[PDB]
Parts: sequence; structure tokens; C-alpha cells
Amino acid sequence: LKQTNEMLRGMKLLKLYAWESIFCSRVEVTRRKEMTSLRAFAVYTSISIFMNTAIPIAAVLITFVGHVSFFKESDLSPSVAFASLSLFHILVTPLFLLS
Amino acid sequence: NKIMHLSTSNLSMGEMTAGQICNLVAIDTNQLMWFFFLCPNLWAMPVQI
Amino acid sequence: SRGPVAYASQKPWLLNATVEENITFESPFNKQRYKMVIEACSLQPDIDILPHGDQTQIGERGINLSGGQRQRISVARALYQQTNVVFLDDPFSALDVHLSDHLMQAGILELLRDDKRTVVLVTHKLQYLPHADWIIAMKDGTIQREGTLKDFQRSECQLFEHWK
Amino acid sequence: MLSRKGIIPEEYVLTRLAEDPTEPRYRTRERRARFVSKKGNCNVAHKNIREQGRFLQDVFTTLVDLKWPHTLLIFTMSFLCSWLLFAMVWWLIAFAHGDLAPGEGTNVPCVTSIHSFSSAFLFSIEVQVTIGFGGRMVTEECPLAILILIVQNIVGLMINAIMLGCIFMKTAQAHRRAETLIFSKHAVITLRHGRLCFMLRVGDLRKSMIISATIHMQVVRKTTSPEGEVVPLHQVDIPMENGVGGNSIFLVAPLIIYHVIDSNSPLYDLAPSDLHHHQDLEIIVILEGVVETTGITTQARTSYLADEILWGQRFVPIVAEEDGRYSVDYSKFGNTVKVPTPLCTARQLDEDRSLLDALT
Amino acid sequence: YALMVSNYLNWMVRNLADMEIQLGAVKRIHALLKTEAESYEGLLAPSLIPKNWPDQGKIQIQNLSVRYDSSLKPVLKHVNALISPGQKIGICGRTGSGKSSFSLAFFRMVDMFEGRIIIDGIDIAKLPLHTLRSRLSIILQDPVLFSGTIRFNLDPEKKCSDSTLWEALEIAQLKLVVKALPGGLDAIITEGGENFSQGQRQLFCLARAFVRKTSIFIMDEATASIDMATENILQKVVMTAFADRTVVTIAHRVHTILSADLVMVLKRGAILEFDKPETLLSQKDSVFASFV
Ligand SMILES: Nc1ncnc2c1ncn2[C@@H]1O[C@H](COP(=O)(O)OP(=O)(O)OP(=O)(O)O)[C@@H](O)[C@H]1O
Ligand SMILES: O=S(=O)(Nc1cc(CC2CCCCC2)n[nH]1)c1ccccc1Cn1ccnc1
Ligand SMILES: [K+]
Ligand SMILES: [K+]
Repeated sequence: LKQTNEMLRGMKLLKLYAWESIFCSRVEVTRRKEMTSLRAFAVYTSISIFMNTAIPIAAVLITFVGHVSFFKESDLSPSVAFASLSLFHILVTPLFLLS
Repeated sequence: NKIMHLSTSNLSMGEMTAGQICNLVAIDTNQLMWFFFLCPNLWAMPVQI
Repeated sequence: SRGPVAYASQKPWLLNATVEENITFESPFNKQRYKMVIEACSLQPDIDILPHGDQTQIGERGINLSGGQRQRISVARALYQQTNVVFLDDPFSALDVHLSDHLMQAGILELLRDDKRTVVLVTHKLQYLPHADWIIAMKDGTIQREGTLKDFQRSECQLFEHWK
Repeated sequence: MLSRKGIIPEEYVLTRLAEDPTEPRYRTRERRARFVSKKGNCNVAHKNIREQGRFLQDVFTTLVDLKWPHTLLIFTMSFLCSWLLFAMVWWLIAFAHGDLAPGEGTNVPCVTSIHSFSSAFLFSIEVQVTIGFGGRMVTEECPLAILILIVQNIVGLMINAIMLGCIFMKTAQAHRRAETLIFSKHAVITLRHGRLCFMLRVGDLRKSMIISATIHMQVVRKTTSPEGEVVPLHQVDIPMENGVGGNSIFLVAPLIIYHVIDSNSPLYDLAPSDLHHHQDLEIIVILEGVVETTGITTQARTSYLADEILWGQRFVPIVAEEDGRYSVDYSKFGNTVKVPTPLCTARQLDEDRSLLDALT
Repeated sequence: YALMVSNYLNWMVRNLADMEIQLGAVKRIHALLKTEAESYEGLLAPSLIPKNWPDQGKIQIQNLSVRYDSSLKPVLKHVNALISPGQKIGICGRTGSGKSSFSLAFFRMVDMFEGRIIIDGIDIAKLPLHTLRSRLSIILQDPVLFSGTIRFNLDPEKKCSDSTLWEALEIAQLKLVVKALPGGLDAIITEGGENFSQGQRQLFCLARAFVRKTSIFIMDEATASIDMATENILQKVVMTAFADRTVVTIAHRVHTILSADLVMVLKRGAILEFDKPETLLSQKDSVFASFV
């Protein structure tokens, strides 16, 4: 932004000196340099969003598989299953805001 | 009020600049306000969990 | 106990607002005084160059002016404050336009003679360095003498012949 | 789901000096405030009203001020509530006496023919509206029922009296009749007998005559005294330029109300140039008088803004003589014709007259 | 699923509001993208039909008029003046309208051009604008410099690596500054000349003229310059007229403009007075009295 503001401040002189493309080359180089960091930021936030979206489903799957196989102490009553689902849905919000 | 009652010595003017103090006011106050907003969460969320 | 002492600085300070508001500086607007001040400062040609004139967003975050123009605005505001004491800090060092400096000097002399108020002009203006006004010499962090203009002539060193 | 926070590291740093509000700026010519409307209904808003229950103290006045549908609804609700309360009281009395129980008639029932809440309600209706079928009679061994009957009769009589009084007071109102008065849509100013005057036409539609007619003229404007007083809406009485000075008039046909603009009149320094829309000028005419039918004073309120004044115009004649009587063409109430008059003010007109007199 | 409905709706509304807020700026950007103009091209073959670089400077104005506001209220009215090829001619006018019109017409920057100009015997509107601006040096009213290496700042487009450019830069002015700068030819600028002499713009223009070998030179008004600066500018103009054989000076200083083959003035939207010799301006005492 500082570089492009410097370019635009003397925009008349740059246009009359036919150096617009010469400075635009450096503008593009700086744009690619910032775009690398922007891509890294996008990757990091994609990972964060994926983890946020996939954590509750994975936890529910693990809980159900463990109860069915390792314990097998109940017939998976709906009164327990849907209550656990509602509790997980409620607890999702505080978990992702505590950080 | 502190700015009004602040010395104008160069030892302080060249240390904490006008831009620096403006950024301080813009950022620190806002983040403290957000912390005040989120203060009930730190008291409630662990208990609820 | 200190009153509203008018002050000027070597580094000009401006308000990010209209030129007229910056000059007034939260003071009542008098058309006669404003016209006299702008005529003394010769700021009318500068206002003509500006698109909105005195309504242009002078200062930072807006229209940026030269050091001489900023000094003109600062001295105009200081004069328009109309205080019993006025301080300056090199008003002519930044802008050395001889005609404008002489006009401002004449206007300040007339206004202060009418108001019978104290005015301090800290500058190296050799054009009006010798005058009937009181003078004070500062060197090596001390005041050499603050009295009549004939004291400098009485001293052996006459300011290196006043750069004659 | 969720969202993000207001984390601003530097607010883009360079994000400043945008300006260009591009505001519509359409509020300059939005509208002009009017003290009163063309049909009365003073458009004045009250604020910071500190009431101490006096609004609800005048219950009868509020009922009278209530419209006919609201009055009917209040009447019906009050009567239904009274009937239901009395029916519930009778039902409770019957239950306490035990006559409600479907047992042998060994004991004399407190009230005869009482079988259910429907029967109790029918008995209450008969008692309060004085129907008296007689199948549900009152025994002589129920003193509490006798006292309740007495109280119910007293309450019913009082309610009937109050409702009749409210109905009579509402019927005595004649504001709708007061609305039948007709005033000129736009007023005119023209010279009369060499003197400038502000003319206005007022007429009535209904053939019923209004007695004790009295018209008051005032000017509402912001006036500042040389002492520095600031009056937002200063009201100054305006004489009618009557032959005797009184405001009493005899209005049968639409008459022309004219005020001679003298030196003492506030209109002495007015010009047609300053007669535009956004002008600090408003003429208020208040007409008072009693109706020959109801005997109740009625008030008519009209306003004339500066843009509503027709400088240099004359009202057309409205009354035409017939073979046996006179006729009034009410379709000509608002028709005016131009009158050639000088454009100078009243002050300039008087100055010119004085100069001509001095020269002659 | 019913319990989540309230929070789902709240988040949906909040995100919709945020999306609309951001889409406002998106629409503003898109509207800004609709401003298509400034087509850099030529209505002719630029391979060999035009001259490689204007050197003779034989340009004849044939009733040329220039206007900005959609060809309305032009600052010139059928301007037809015979320039002097192979020599430096400096036209000075009391009003800036003539200088502005000349500057606009030199690079064809005027919105409207009611006339014809034969640039070195060829049309000006039928030539590449980039090449025309590259082969024509011009100075600015105020000193304007970029922030970067002098080698990449003096001739970024040319990208000439010859040491002759550095020699000319060190010889024209600021020899001590060039010597003190560790980079020298490739020394990086400091915030676009934040702390530099006011002659940096003139030195950069002289270096650009030396590098591009622009025969035609364009000069503008000087806001403020010392006597030494004016003398150096005059010496540079003389050197350009000796080597490039063409120079055009536009200013309001009669004493500076007198050092030219011809002098002309334009005011009130038209040509005021044209003086083929330098002494003709002094012959008409009115302009001399107005100047001083
Ligand atoms: N013949 C009429 N009968 C009833 N009301 C009338 C009549 N003429 C005018 N009015 C009333 O005069 C008021 C002014 O509005 P309107 O323009 O209709 O009348 P006007 O200026 O008197 O018109 P006209 O040209 O008919 O005299 C209105 O309240 C209108 O109802
Ligand atoms: O849903 S909230 O009330 N959100 C909200 C933000 C503001 C800012 C105002 C105050 C600062 C200045 C702008 C307006 N007001 N309200 C909410 C409340 C409490 C906890 C979590 C949330 C959800 N949350 C957090 C961040 N983003 C959404
Ligand atoms: K009865
Ligand atoms: K009966």
C-alpha cells in the first residue's frame, strides 16, 4: 500500500515519463510477495474451519462406536442418544469461544 | 486527561510518539472492551461444561 | 497563573479541518479582523489557488501545503487570537519572502501599537533586527542582555557588523 | 454457526481521508411547519407532560371525548361485566344455600328455579334490566340475597344514570357542525378606497344560523425585541377594521373579511417579494359563535401561509339577485381575479401618498 | 434440530448483514472497474511509417485548438504558429493558459484537439503514446522523485547499464552527493528525496534527457529556485540546444525567456503576441513592464 500510494502520488509524472509499466512490475512483485502470505493465511484458516466443523462429528462417532462395541451395556435408547446429541450441540458453542 | 497533564520533554516525545499513542488508544482500549464483553464467558463456560 | 499566551513554533502545527476554522481556533469570527489578518498575511492568492479556498481540508489527512503556507496559517491564527502576549519561533526563517515578511511586520507593529500589548518575535530577520523595539540576546544557554537597541552598538561585537 | 471478532490491528493504516458523503441533501425543501391546518386541528405537539392522574380523574370527560364506537364498546363491556359479576354472586349464594344441589324440596330455596349458572345469569339479567320473569323468584328466608338484590338495583340505577348522562353529553357535541364552515382556499390582498387591505372570504354551508358570531385575527411569527427577547411564535391580535370596531358579524352569505393595513398594523412592512413559501409568516383566523340549535359555542380555525396569499387579486362576486330572492353560487367561493396594484409595501405606499400630498 | 433453529437464524442474519456490508465495497470496486478509457494505440502503422525519434523538430501548427470539458470553452483558438526546427525557442506568457495548452498538446494529453500537428513531418495522434512520451523529456513545476535505486529510477524503462549515465549524473550536479552515496549509480533513494537538494528534479530530468537522447526538450515553470539553480538550468538549456538542437521553455520569467531564439505569449484563450526574434519582446515595453 505504501509503494502504490507513492506511485499514485506522482501518477502524472509516472504517466508522462512512460515508467508506468516499470513501476507496475515492482507492484506485481510485491503483490505476489503478499499473496504468498495470504495463501498461507488461507490455508491456516481452512485448517481451523475444518477442525471446528469436524470435531463434534468425530466425537459423536467415537462415543457411539465405543458404547456399541467396547461397552454394549445398553440398546442405544433414543432418550439417551438424542439427549447426548443435544448436549454436544449445546457444548459446541462454548468450546470454540474459550480460546 | 493524562495527555493534558503530560510533559513535553523530548526524552518522552521521541520515545512515545503521537502515532504510537494513537495506536495504543485505538487497539488497547478496544481489546480491553472486548475482554470486558467476554468476561462473563470465562466465569460461566467452565461451570456449564 | 498564566493567561492565554499566543505561541508559534518552528515546526508548524495544523488542524485537519477547513482553513478558516484552523485560523480561528475555536474563536468568534469577526469579518473585519479576519480580512485585516488575511491582507497582512497575503494569503488571498493562496486561497484563490485552493479549490474551496478557506474551506479546504488543510493539514494532515487532507490537503497538504508547503512549509511557507503552513507558517502563514500559523502566524495568521496567532495574530487573530488577539492576545496581550504573542510568541513567535522563527516565523521568517521558514518563509523568507521579503514583501510578505515586511507586510506582516508592519501589520503586527500597527496592531500591537493599537493594543499596547507585548509581542515577542524570536527570529533572525536582519532586515528589522535594529529598531526602536527592545532586544534580547541569547547565547550559550543564557541571556546576554535584554534592553535598548543601543546596547548592541555599545558592545564591542556588533553582531559581526550586523551582516552588512 | 459463529462469526468473527472486531480485531483491528491497524485499521489498514492508510484507510483515511475518504470523505465524499454523497448525502441526498433533500431535507432543505422537505416541508414547512403549520401552526394549524386548513380544517382546524392545531398541529402542535406537546412534550414533557408531567401528569398527576388528572387525565384519568375526568372519567366522564374522557368518556364524552371518546368516539361513538369506543363509547358503545365501553357501554357493552361495563354492562356485561356487571351482569357477569352479579350472576356469579347469585350462583355463589345458591351454592352456599345448597338449593343448587339437586335434592328434595324439603327446604325453601333461597332463589326459585335455580338449576345452573345459565339460570343464575338469566335471573341476574332479569333483575338488572328489570325484566322479572317471576319463575326465578326471591324467597323471604334469604336476607343476604335480599341485600345483594338491593345493592344490584342501586348499582344498575347508577350505571344507567351515568350512561344516560354520557350519551346526552356526547349528543350535545356539535364539532361536526362547526366543521361545516367554509373559508377561502387562498387569501388575497388589494387596495380598497386607496388603502391596502388583507381580504378573506368565509362562508357557511348549513342553513342553520350561528348566533354570536365572533372572528379573531392574529399573526404568528418569530419576533425579536430590541432588548434581545426571542419569541419563537409571537401572536399579535389583528383588528377586523369594522365600522364600530367589534368582532361581531352577521354571516348569511359568504362575506369578505378585510383588515386595513395601517402603520400600527404589523403588516405595514410587507412586500409581495417576501411572500414566498419559506417565509416566517402565518395568518390565523379564529371564528367563535353559538349554534341556534344546540346553544353550544363553536370554533373555526384556519391558516394562511405567505405562499397562500394572492397579492394583487380580488374575490369575484358570489351573490346574484333572483326574481324573488338572492342566490349564492358556492362554486365561486375560491375564484379570484387580478387587481392592478402597486408592488410597493404599505410603508412605501404611505410614504408615496405623503410625498404626493407634500408636493401638492 | 428445533433447538438449533434460533441460533441458526441469528447467525444467518448476522452473516447476511456482514456479507451485504462487504458486498457494498465489492460493488463500489466493480463500478470503479467500469471506467474504461485512455486507449494507448495509434491509427496508423508504427513499424516504419513514423520517424524512429523526432530530431529535426519541424512541427507546423495548423489551426490547433485544445479543450478539456468535452471540446467546450477551449484555451486555444486556431493556434497556428511556425516553430523553429533545429533551434531552442522559449515562449513565455503572463497567463498560464498558454503554457498549459502547450504542455497538453505536446503529449496529446488534451481531451479535445481541434487542429492538426505534424510531429517531425508525421502525425502525432497516429504514433504510440508510450514512445512519444519516452522520446520527449519534460520537467515538472515541483520536484518529484520516486523511492528506489537511481539506476532503476533514472532509466527504469530503458534499463541502460552504461556508466555514461552515471558520469553524466555526477557531472551535471550533485557530484559530492553522488560520491558520498555508497550505491552511486545504483544508490537507493531516501523516501523519494525527503532530505535532498531542490535540484534533484532538474538533475533527474537532465539524466533522462542524456539517456533517452530526446532531441526535443519541454520546460515548465519554476516554483522556487536560487540564482545558482537558475544559472545551472540556463546552462543545461544551452547544452541541450547545442547537442539535442531543440528546446522549448515555458515560464513567466522574461529574463530567463530572453535567452531564446523566439518568444511568444498566449492569454485570454488565444495567442496574445508572437515575437520571432528575442529583441522584439523588449521592443514591446508592455510585456517587459508587466514582467518587471
Ligand atoms: N361549492 C362548494 N361546496 C362545498 N364546499 C366548497 C364549495 N366551494 C368550495 N368549498 C370548500 O372550500 C375549501 C377550499 O377548497 P376548494 O378548492 O375545493 O374550494 P374553493 O377554493 O372555494 O373553490 P371554488 O373555485 O369552487 O370556489 C374546501 O374545504 C372546499 O370543500
Ligand atoms: O452475537 S453477539 O452479541 N455479537 C456482537 C458483537 C458486537 C459489537 C458491538 C460492540 C463494539 C462496537 C461495535 C458493536 N455486538 N454484538 C455475542 C455476544 C457475546 C458473546 C458472543 C457473541 C457472538 N459474537 C462474537 C463476535 N461476533 C459475534
Ligand atoms: K321487571
Ligand atoms: K314475573
